Amino acid sequence: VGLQYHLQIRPGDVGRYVIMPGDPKRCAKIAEHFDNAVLVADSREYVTYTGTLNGEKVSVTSTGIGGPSASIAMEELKLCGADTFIRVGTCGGIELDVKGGDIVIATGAIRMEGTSKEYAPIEFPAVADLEVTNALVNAAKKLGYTSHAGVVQCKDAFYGQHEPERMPVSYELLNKWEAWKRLGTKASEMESAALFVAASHLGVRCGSDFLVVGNQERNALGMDNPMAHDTEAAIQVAVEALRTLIEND
Amino acid sequence: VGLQYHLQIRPGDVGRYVIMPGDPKRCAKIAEHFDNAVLVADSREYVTYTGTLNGEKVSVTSTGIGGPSASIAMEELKLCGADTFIRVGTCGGIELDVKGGDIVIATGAIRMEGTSKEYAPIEFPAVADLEVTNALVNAAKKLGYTSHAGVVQCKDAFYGQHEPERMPVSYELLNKWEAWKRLGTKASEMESAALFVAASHLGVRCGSDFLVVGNQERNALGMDNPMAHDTEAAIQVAVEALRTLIEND
Amino acid sequence: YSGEVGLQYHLQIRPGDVGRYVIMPGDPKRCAKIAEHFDNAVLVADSREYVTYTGTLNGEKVSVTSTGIGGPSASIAMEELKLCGADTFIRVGTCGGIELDVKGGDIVIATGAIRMEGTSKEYAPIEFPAVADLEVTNALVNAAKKLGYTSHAGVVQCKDAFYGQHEPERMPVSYELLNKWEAWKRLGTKASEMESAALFVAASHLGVRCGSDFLVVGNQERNALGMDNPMAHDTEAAIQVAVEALRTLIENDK
Amino acid sequence: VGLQYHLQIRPGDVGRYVIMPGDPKRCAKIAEHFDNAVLVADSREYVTYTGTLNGEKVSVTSTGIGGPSASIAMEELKLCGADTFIRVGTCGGIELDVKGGDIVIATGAIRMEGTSKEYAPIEFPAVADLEVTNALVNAAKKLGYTSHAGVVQCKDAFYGQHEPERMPVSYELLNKWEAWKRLGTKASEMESAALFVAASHLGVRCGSDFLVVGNQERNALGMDNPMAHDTEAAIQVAVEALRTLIENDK
Amino acid sequence: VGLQYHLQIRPGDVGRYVIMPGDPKRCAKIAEHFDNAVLVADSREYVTYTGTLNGEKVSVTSTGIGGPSASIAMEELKLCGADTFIRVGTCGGIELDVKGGDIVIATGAIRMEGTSKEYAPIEFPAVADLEVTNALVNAAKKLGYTSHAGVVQCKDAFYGQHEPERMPVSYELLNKWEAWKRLGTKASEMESAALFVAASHLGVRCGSDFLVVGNQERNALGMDNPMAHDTEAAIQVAVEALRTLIENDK
Amino acid sequence: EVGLQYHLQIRPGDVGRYVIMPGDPKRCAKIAEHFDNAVLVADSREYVTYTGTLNGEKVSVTSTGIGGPSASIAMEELKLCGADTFIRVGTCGGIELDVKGGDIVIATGAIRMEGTSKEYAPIEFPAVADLEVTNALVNAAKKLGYTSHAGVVQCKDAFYGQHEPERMPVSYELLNKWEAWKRLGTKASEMESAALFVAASHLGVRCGSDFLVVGNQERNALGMDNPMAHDTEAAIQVAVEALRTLIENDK
Ligand SMILES: O=P(O)(O)O[C@H]1O[C@H](CO)[C@@H](O)[C@H]1O
Ligand SMILES: O=P(O)(O)O[C@H]1O[C@H](CO)[C@@H](O)[C@H]1O
Ligand SMILES: O=P(O)(O)O[C@H]1O[C@H](CO)[C@@H](O)[C@H]1O
Ligand SMILES: O=P(O)(O)O[C@H]1O[C@H](CO)[C@@H](O)[C@H]1O
Ligand SMILES: O=P(O)(O)O[C@H]1O[C@H](CO)[C@@H](O)[C@H]1O
Ligand SMILES: O=P(O)(O)O[C@H]1O[C@H](CO)[C@@H](O)[C@H]1O
Ligand SMILES: O=c1cc[nH]c(=O)[nH]1
Ligand SMILES: O=c1cc[nH]c(=O)[nH]1
Ligand SMILES: O=c1cc[nH]c(=O)[nH]1
Ligand SMILES: O=c1cc[nH]c(=O)[nH]1
Ligand SMILES: O=c1cc[nH]c(=O)[nH]1
Ligand SMILES: O=c1cc[nH]c(=O)[nH]1
Repeated sequence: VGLQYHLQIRPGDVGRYVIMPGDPKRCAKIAEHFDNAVLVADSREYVTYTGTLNGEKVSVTSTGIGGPSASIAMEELKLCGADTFIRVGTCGGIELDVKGGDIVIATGAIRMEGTSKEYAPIEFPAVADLEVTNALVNAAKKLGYTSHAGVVQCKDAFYGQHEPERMPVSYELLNKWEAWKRLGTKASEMESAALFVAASHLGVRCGSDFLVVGNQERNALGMDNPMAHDTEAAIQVAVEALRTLIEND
Repeated sequence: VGLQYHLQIRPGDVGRYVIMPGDPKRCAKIAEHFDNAVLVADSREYVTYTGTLNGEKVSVTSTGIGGPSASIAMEELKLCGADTFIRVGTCGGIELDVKGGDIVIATGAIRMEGTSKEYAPIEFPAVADLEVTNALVNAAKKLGYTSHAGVVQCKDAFYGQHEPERMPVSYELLNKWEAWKRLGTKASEMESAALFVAASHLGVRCGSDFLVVGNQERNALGMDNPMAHDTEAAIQVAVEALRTLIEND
Repeated sequence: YSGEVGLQYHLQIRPGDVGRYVIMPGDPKRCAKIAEHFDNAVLVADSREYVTYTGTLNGEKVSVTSTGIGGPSASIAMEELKLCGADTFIRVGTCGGIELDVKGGDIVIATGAIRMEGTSKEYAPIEFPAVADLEVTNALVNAAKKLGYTSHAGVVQCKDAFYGQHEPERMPVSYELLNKWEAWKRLGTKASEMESAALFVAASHLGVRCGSDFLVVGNQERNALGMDNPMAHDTEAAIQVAVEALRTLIENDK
Repeated sequence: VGLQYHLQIRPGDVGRYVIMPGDPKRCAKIAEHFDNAVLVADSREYVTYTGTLNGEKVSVTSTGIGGPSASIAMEELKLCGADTFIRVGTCGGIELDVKGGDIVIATGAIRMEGTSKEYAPIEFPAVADLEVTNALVNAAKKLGYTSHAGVVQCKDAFYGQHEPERMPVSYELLNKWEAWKRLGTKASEMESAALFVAASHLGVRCGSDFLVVGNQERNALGMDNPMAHDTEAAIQVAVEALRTLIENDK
Repeated sequence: VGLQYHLQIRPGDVGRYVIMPGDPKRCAKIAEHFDNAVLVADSREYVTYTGTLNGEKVSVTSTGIGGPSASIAMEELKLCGADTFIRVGTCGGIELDVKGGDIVIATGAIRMEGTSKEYAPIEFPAVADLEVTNALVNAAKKLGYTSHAGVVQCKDAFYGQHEPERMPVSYELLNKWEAWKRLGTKASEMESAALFVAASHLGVRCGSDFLVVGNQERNALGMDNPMAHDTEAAIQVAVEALRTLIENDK
Repeated sequence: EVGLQYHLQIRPGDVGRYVIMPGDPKRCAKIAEHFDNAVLVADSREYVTYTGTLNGEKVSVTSTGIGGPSASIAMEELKLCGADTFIRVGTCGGIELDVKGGDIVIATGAIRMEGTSKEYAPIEFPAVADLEVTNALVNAAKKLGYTSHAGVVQCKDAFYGQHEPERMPVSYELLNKWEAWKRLGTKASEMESAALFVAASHLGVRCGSDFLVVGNQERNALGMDNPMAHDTEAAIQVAVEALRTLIENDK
């Protein structure tokens, strides 16, 4: 294995454990939670920092928006030695109890996107690794953060989530959205389906937690809908979960 | 709510916790693990016994083979007050490490069947309830049984699994089978996809464990292929998991 | 899996246990009732949801084996019966009327089935029609006429989710179920049941003859319009039609 | 109802019973089997002759190749009063027993085409009317022609049937072809799926019989593969079937 | 390569450039635009005329209605040496600016039909050849005809376009129709999707222009809806485009 | 009214009606050098935006990142801010054997083997490039003297599905479809045009695309000379020249 084309990393540049935010600008924020983390690469939408946690090498690499760029990151990180991943992002609540400021931990994801379909037949479930999921749930409890563990909807079109009525395929998006609501779906985001399915194929462990920035369903009902933007809580949960996974390994 | 057409049960007949084997003949065997279990109903392929565990009312109801009959059981049990379900069945191993005699615990299921598609869009994941899954995993470790926690393939055609080459759609079955193998799938069975998706819709908790009867992949490679038919171990794991869920209620 | 040559894993039958002609109800409890129509029938196997009785009709060996609810269990029955020598099958069940002329008490004979289920898709590409054998269908139609029972020969809708038929509005995929239901109504569909699609398609692949008749238990569409909707539960009439059809097929095969 | 745009026919121009060949040039041939048939219209690929059989008004209208043109014919004939249709065409054998010269009677059809999908969800079976099918089977028996009653494969791409290996989607066509063989499919043609499904929606009776022109599967195995082109036999069976259907309606 | 089964043509009978109308009766009208056109064949719904344009051999062959019959025509013409095709038909407008009498030039087509799916995976775009499309656009401008260059919707069920509400799959047809409207679709017809995709596989150039016969969407909104039937303009544009292509190919 | 865009962090007035869109945010500065007095407008997430002028007209360059999901977001937000003419400038892997490293590919349409476009339009709708933009690109390539190939390009969501399909659980599907693309005259493989073309059809804007061929796996499989390329200057020059004539034609 040599220099990776998209991420510009080589074997030895990253740890076995990696946190993956969508926004490259969030990597520095996350790296602050690691020990002696330095920037290893900044290529395209991929910023990578590597430091340590409990003395073990760990990294944080952005994926950009969408399963296409996210799967490229997992593939190249895996080739360089990574085997445990935790996506840390933002999401829009669906379930009425999921409010801005809360944390969502994905147990699985709705594969309404194309990247996963180029990895596995659609019938295969996008499911998060059990160990990573439990580590996240336990971390949130220990830190005292309100959390929701459940399925999250993934999609390829961000504007299909907030303006489905305008789309040529509005009927499809609207019908499926009601379906997600009737299935107990917690929130909506964009990268977990691709990461979970790719992880199943690559044989690595992957989980995800998110900061709920708001809830459109609560808004439509006129219910109080506080907005949030600071991902610190979600980051703290992911880092504590990593410490747990590292020690258990 | 009154008398259920298919199961012939009514509110009060069953507990909130129900174990669900596929074979009606297995209900009596499972009922022996409960305290003072009595036969409640014997309608069609649905045999139901209700007793107590740790003083809480519990039941066991057969689903028959297939998502169609299994979904009916969950629907009617739910209408009568059931809200926590654990399927206990048999399966065929895929992953080479999954041998006859071992126990498999489904974290999710491949929706290669039609029942779940009449409940949810195919993109939705058939995922087991986190609490039930952890209860099963812990029970298996406590009892010292070799277990495998992962995704199981569900299907509608049993003979499509064992005689794919002869089917008109052999090409599709064989292609998908290789796909399941490359996705770390643990074993193959038939009811979890329907039960998991139906559960997501109904708002109830559902999990599954199975006795591995054999492994066709090991057989195809000329490897050891011990056969097993006694589901006592899978049943013990399910009963202990139920006890845990009852305690943590 | 069965540990013995010829022993069928699920049905627990062996070559010699069943005749070439088999009636297939969904409910295992209905087998005894059907067996009474044969001469000297005896139970040969009772495994899982599969109860099998064998006797004779006009001196020819015949059987009745339950399939349980759904294409998954029904396909297993046909596969294992076929391996034991069966080659002519007639499903006898219950169905819910769709066409407004299909009333409770009437008999429906399936000429084909709507493949809105997954079992048939694991046998054949969805484009292939789930169509009943011509000889069996004609035998059923002629038997109902001879016996004087009002019948309707046409397409039946098959499905995997019973509760999707009666509670579609509640389903996450309600939009799909409701839209397709309107399509079935506009295509002259007679009634709704669950096993014929799987049985007809498997039969086409296995090279055996299969047909189906059903007792109409009611009609939801007539009920929705406020039209008289008499309910029914006794499958005796449907059974009589099936047994008479078997007599016809047995004699014609000679 | 007035003048139909594509067929250029109006109520009264056609009978309740119509035979439908694919080739417009085959209409004159079929018309000879009726009594005092006259040319009614010649529009696009649609030629229509109307005459009588047993004193009842009957017609023959070509459909052209494919479900798109055939469905237009059924829709417009239906609007003008037609309610019983029998397609008479040619087909290529699949089943090894189906040889050139033989007649095939479609009990149903494989919907591997797009026209039917714009009428009904793909799960709906393309199934021929019981009465018409029995009439055809009884006619073939009475006339003494070797016939095969079973499912036929329909398709939209003729060259996908004969040159599948060359197609970009060769893998799909070849795989499905093997599936049709393993399902007992009798032969391959192109219009029945569209006509059967449309008939189910329109509430009319439709059936089909064909002249087997050859069998590629027999040719692939080096078996004797007689070639045929005279649709006379298939036509005689369809006309005899129309005759008994007419008598039964009386 | 010998006699083609369906079109009844053989190498040498047609030029490299072919105009393809849907109606066999329109071939004679189009042939008048060529120099010294001769009737080469009249088989089934396929009428073929061959003459010259600027001294170069060119032909006109009807396709009948639908992708199935049109694909057969392209396949057989191609085997006989044709490599540049221009479909000339009629269409119903969708885009509110597309009025009866106007000319529509297809830059691509919506594959809501089955023929193309037997040639290519549905994801592949039905796109017209750039050179042919530019020749058509420039020709329309030169001749002074109002034209619209864009995507056209293809379908297999003509009656699904005008009577969607009645169809068993009305919900699907209606939803998709609204989608086509929100994607700037110019008009609706039936053969371009099949021809464009088949052309991509066969390695030939294909384009299409149509006479707008009316606009149902304008009518639905109560807007002036002038209707037309004379394809003379659409034919002139295609013939002028052929002259351009012929000269540029030199 | 339209305000600050969440993802791109731009507002009405920040960008011109004409925008060039590379996939790599790092390629924006290089493209901007082709404009007059370009200045950085925003740098948010994978979206870097520069705005300057070309022949007096305001023009911009904004990166899309990899994939239709990020690309569609860029088009949506740029459109809201007033952009109506887009030209993607990227890199691609050749398929047709005549498409080799260094050449320029101009997409006339795209294979929708990705999910973003499906959340915009039914799959039957063609992903087709705007006629004016495509012609402008073709004319520019000829004028500048660069070898170019105008045709259909394959779009996908999984980069590693293109380069190691044999490994994938769905290898059978990827491999079969790849042969189909080869038999349909497909020129090259990339990732964002399908989403951009379809979104443009819906939004009512003009979109085209040109790419630098960086390699050709099919040529390599046959042992043919397979030179690698990475300098996008040529593809950029063609896009800028196309923008220039499009601007002139609109005036
Ligand atoms: O904030 P990140 O980590 O990018 O995640 C969320 O943000 C983007 C949508 O704004 C998508 O990536 C979504 O999943
Ligand atoms: O033994 P059970 O519980 O029936 O489970 C397995 O057994 C049957 C297949 O033999 C299917 O039900 C499968 O899921
Ligand atoms: O009464 P049977 O024979 O079971 O048939 C009908 O009854 C069941 C539904 O209640 C399904 O099997 C349906 O097809
Ligand atoms: O000869 P006809 O009646 O046209 O039928 C067959 O002939 C054509 C194919 O050559 C298709 O129409 C096919 O169904
Ligand atoms: O007039 P033509 O060329 O046949 O084209 C149109 O006419 C027919 C529909 O009336 C279809 O072929 C449609 O595409
Ligand atoms: O180099 P860009 O412009 O990103 O384009 C190509 O590069 C990436 C793949 O390496 C994808 O974006 C593909 O479309
Ligand atoms: O609503 C939201 C919020 C964050 N990310 C999303 O994808 N959707
Ligand atoms: O192989 C097997 C064994 C048990 N149950 C199944 O469904 N498959
Ligand atoms: O309504 C009914 C009645 C019997 N069986 C069914 O499947 N549905
Ligand atoms: O092989 C054949 C012969 C006639 N018609 C067809 O469609 N196929
Ligand atoms: O509306 C129309 C007019 C002509 N051709 C069509 O296909 N549709
Ligand atoms: O092979 C390649 C090269 C560049 N971009 C792609 O998407 N694929």
